Amino acid sequence: SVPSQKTYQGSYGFRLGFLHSGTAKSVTCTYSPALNKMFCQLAKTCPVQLWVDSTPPPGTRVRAMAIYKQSQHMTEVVRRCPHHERCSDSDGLAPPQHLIRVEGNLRVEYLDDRNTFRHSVVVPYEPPEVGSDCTTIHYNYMCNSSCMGGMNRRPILTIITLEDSSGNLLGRNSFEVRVCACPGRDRRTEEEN
Amino acid sequence: VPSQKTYQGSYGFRLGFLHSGTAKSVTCTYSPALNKMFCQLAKTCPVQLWVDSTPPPGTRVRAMAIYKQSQHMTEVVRRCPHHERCSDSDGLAPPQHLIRVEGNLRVEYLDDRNTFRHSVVVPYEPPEVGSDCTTIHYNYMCNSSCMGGMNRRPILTIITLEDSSGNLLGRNSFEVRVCACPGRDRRTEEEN
Amino acid sequence: SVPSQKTYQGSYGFRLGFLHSGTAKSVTCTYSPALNKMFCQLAKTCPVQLWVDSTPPPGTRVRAMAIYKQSQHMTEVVRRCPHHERSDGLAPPQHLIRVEGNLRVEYLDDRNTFRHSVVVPYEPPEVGSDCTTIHYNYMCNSSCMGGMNRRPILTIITLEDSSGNLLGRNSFEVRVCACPGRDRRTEEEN
Amino acid sequence: SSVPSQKTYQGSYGFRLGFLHSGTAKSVTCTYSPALNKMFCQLAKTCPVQLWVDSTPPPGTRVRAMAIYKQSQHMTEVVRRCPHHERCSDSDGLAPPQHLIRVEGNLRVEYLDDRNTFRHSVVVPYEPPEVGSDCTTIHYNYMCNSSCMGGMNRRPILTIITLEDSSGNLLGRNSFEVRVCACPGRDRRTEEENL
Ligand SMILES: C#Cc1cccc(/N=C2/NC(=O)/C(=C/C(=O)O)S2)c1
Ligand SMILES: [Zn+2]
Ligand SMILES: [Zn+2]
Ligand SMILES: [Zn+2]
Ligand SMILES: [Zn+2]
Repeated sequence: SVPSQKTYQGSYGFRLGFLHSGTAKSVTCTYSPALNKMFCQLAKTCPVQLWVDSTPPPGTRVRAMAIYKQSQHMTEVVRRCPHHERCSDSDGLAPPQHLIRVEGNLRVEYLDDRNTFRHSVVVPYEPPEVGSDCTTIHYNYMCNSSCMGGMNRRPILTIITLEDSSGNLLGRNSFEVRVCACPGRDRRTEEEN
Repeated sequence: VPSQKTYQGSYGFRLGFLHSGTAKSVTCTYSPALNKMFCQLAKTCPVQLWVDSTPPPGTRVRAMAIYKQSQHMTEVVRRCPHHERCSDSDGLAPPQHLIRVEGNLRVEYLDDRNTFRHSVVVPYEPPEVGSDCTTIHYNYMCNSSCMGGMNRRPILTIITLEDSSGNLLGRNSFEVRVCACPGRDRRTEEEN
Repeated sequence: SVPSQKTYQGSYGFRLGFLHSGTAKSVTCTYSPALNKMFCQLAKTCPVQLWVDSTPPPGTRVRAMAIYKQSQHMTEVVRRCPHHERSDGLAPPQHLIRVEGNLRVEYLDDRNTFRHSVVVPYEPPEVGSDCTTIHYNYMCNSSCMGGMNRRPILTIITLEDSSGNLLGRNSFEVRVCACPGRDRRTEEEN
Repeated sequence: SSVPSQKTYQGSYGFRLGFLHSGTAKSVTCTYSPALNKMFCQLAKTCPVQLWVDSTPPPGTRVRAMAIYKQSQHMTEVVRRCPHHERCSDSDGLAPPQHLIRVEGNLRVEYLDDRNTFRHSVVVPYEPPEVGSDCTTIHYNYMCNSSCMGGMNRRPILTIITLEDSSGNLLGRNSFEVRVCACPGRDRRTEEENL
């Protein structure tokens, strides 16, 4: 029973935003609005903005989970390849198997689901900082889309769910992700289609 | 399904609403064209009671929500799990109840023993010196959009006037949308 | 305290136009350019034309509001008499000015001034036509005891953006009477 | 200074801008004054800008548009939409709501909030002229009026069109003044009668 990817703004008007970073040679993470697709480098900072019409209560949580986009691969759990799992890159909080990490958050929590065996990373919701109208989470993707014995060129979605302290669903959104050496070049190439 | 049929009855019982318009700042606004209240979560929703003649002593006013659509009508309207557990409690209303009355310490809440439907009842008070109607302040404690609650399904509120024994004196109804921007949503919905 | 009646064509060159109806016995509404005054019958169609040099943006709105013309009555809210206050399903019973034939009409009791107004979306002229026509109804006679009671009123037509920011304003005096043709002719002979 | 350069540069490919000879008739939604080097256009309406080159730039060449204030005392201020227009819904799903300059009819359009200057710009791939045609046309939309309180607020702006290679190296730059107004025909005629 593949986890739901259906968009749901729900009670708090929950949407995702991304920086308008462009496709310049130097860019480590870039979002294509035309493709609803993030292009990012391995282990590099991937800002995802949370936008709400109304402030969820304290103890609201934000979960990230990867699934395969293709229907024939969707029941397979998205995990790191053997090679990246054994690279000495653990930050002491993230399980070595987990594709998606959060950086800069000491309250981050990781789940190996007892029944689905799917991986996810959860942080407390904090309201926007002074200056901002959105909340930024810094994701790291710890395997390349190309990795043999991992994703192996199969496209993935990230599903961002907003939940209350009791685990009740408040909101859900999703975006395609490609983890690659040259996000700028790969975004430009994929858009020319 | 409880009756929604309009009935002015013996005392000429009608509902009135503030003529608030659709300015960005408006927290609650009524569309006469749609017979539909647009209001924000937990915010004051004035409903006016108009009578041609003063109902008898011990007259009561009940509010009850039903789903508007025929395929959802037998389902009891309640809060979503999330809002049921949230600290938005006045100490009087059951946590499950969508419709509260604010500013009335004589308010009474019912879980109907047989229908399991929720309702909130207040004593009828005649208009204040100067005024021609009685205002009740309703709060809707879930958004129309709430996942695992109304979940975008439209609802009606039914306002019934009853005597002290619970005999029907009068009934009216209006559609409700609980939303972030009532002004914008009323304007948008009227454009159709 | 009192809403502004100062004419303002503003950015879009906003002016009012009226049908050149004359003063024949049969006429239900007639405008005097010499007096800038509409003479109309109770509840009858009052065409008001909106003329613009440039098309205002989508979500532009048109508000109508009545005030008393005389300085000693200007702070009093214009409303219907008790009798007429006692059919259309949309307009509050107290409101003097209604719009007919528009399902998108919106009515306001101002929270702070207690002044009444009616607002419709601006629609551009049809291709070929030069103006937009709104059909107003006045729901009380100028003569009504316990209402306007023979006091003259102005209608103020404001053009506003979707946020309620003023784009344009015009005004015209209104007399609601049994015989607009006769009353216009009589008032002009002065 | 901080301010991005507005200096004209035809550079290696002989890069210059052209505009339609549209005139000042009542109906005209965008009109260019050669005497003033100034585009007069209506909000959200199609603004053709022609790219002329002496020699075809390589594939992966890009064309960026950016607005700056013309006056030296306002030049370090970022040109953006007013609060009012930023919140208006008419959005194409691609352009940030804050961006004054959009490109229409181009699904390969890319928008930049510069991480360090905070300046906005819109980029499209350079395509050579079609069989028959002698120049490349881009369709710009300006999403705020020159008059807008809490935006440009009657301050004149320049649009800077830069030609860059795939690596972001500058190939060419040109500029033109822009007025976004209700009546471009009338406003061009009025502004030209001054001299
Ligand atoms: C033609 C045209 C066009 C396109 C986009 C924006 C615009 N100005 C606007 N001004 C407003 O206040 C409205 C707000 C809203 O988008 O509803 S849109 C005009
Ligand atoms: Zn790997
Ligand atoms: Zn809820
Ligand atoms: Zn009257
Ligand atoms: Zn603006």
